Amino acid sequence: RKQVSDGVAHIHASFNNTIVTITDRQGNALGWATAGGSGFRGSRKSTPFAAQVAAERCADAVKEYGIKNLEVMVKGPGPGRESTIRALNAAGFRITNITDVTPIPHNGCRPPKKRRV
Amino acid sequence: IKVRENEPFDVALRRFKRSCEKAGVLAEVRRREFYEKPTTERKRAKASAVK
Amino acid sequence: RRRVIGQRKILPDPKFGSELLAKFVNILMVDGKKSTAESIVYSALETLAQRSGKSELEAFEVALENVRPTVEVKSRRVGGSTYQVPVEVRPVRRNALAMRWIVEAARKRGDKSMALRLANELSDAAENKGTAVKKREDVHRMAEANKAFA
RNA sequence: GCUUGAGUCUCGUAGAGGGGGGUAGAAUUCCAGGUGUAGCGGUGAAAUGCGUAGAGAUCUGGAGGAAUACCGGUGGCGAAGGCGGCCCCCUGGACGAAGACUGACGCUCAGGUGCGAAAGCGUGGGGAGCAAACAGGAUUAGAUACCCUGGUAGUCCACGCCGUAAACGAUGUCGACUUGGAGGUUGUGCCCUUGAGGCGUGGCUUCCGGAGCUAACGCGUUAAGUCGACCGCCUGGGGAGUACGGCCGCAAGGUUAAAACUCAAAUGAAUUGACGGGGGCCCGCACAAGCGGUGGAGCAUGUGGUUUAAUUCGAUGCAACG
Repeated sequence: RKQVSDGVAHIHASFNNTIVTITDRQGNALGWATAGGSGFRGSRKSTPFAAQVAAERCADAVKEYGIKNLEVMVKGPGPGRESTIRALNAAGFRITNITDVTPIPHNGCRPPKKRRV
Repeated sequence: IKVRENEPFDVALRRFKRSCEKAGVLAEVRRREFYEKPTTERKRAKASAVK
Repeated sequence: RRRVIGQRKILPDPKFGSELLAKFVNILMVDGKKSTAESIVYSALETLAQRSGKSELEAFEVALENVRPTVEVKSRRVGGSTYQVPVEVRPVRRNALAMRWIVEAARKRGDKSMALRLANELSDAAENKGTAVKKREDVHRMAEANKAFA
């Protein structure tokens, strides 16, 4: 029912996971997939191969809308951050825009200590 | 960054664009901040440069 | 070690000639008995030869060059993996793995004579069934399902 | 009396100086609404936890608190503690540059007064994130921890209070002097300023090093050098920076501060070796990679234990155990 030829390909390059979500141009979600559906655990979640697995699942769930332009929103570290880009393109999308919205500390929150070992 | 390719390719590289962000900017903030610690280590690099 | 390993000459089959067929004698050497080995080889060859087309060299050769792996998994802490990472092996070690597995597979048969055992097993190598094949289907299953660099 | 000490005045210089008041954007969070769907989150693996009551992600709107990415640097400023977006207002200190006055008015300081990070305590606000505490989960044999998921106080603000910190350049303060190198920063005079620059002269500031000093490490013109002035302190370690008392504090305790007893050292710096689940490097069937064993079974053979009048004696981690 949406169909506008363009949409942001949002990618959340999590350092612990990788989510891939294709949103509308107007920020209205259309599809998503992740490492957990790919069938991974651990830090294996976060690899180039695994990112393909999700980037491509997601493609079957958004292609029938007719989207084929990208506005890449690389967000966070997390390997496999460009597997996804390349994957999309290499599957009936086209690149247009590489954009950054990424949270940047100004230390508006206080970071935890995490694992100190 | 919001730098972008000018013609549509995967030849054009986006790990260029990790020039200004994630460059002391991320991938080391997830730890608590102490005023002593980043101040101290800087003084290691100027014995380096002169020597 | 200093330098890298050398190669060591091995003689091919005399009656039909295939290095690879002779590397199958090597794999079937237990007790050191090459003599009692040279029996079984032809013994399994004929079984193959009747039932199957191609050459008699490609009753073994081809049939095996599709149930040999192309990935072996070891592991090391280099890459930042604690996990078993795929390794595309040299084509010669491809063989060695399968040949070995096929031979374990005919001492798991009590189907009388290491001829008739190992024979019917290799006939099912072209038919792509038999627990010899399924070892590949466990390695490559792990590696591609749980890829962690390469 | 004199001016070169000190000090003021003058004219400027730069700066996260301070305090109060304004204010911005990013980010995180929550709340609201939309979209969208079966997982999210976490880890070394996991589980607790959070998901179809529709989360996570994504967008849109709103609210709030705290902190200011970059800047940003042994960079700068402050007596020290210490101080980071941005602006305003009130205001402090330093410095430099001319001259000019004052006329030793100074230095330091027991007592005393003042400033004092953080935590903490009282009263009222405020509450995002993190997080003592606290509760699960995990690890371990245990685990009141490290580790994960949460989360209260607290952190934040106003006001008062306590006054401690390996309060650190571990160097009292001030002054006076004594080889130098390279760098930082910040003024100023001068040079076809005919260079983005060249020579001077100061202020503050780092790294290196000569002499010298020191036990050495090093310190090295901003000294631990060479001097002085005054003060503070120390006088074996443990006992013990505790007790007892006094003093201060709302309290916590701070502040002052022992003695008995007890030991023959305690301690510093450096050398050598050794070790390090330190680092860098490099090897060996050390491992990986393979192939075969042993331990299962019986027997041979040695030993231990036990028994026997004696089970001759020695060997005991590898490096005793055909």
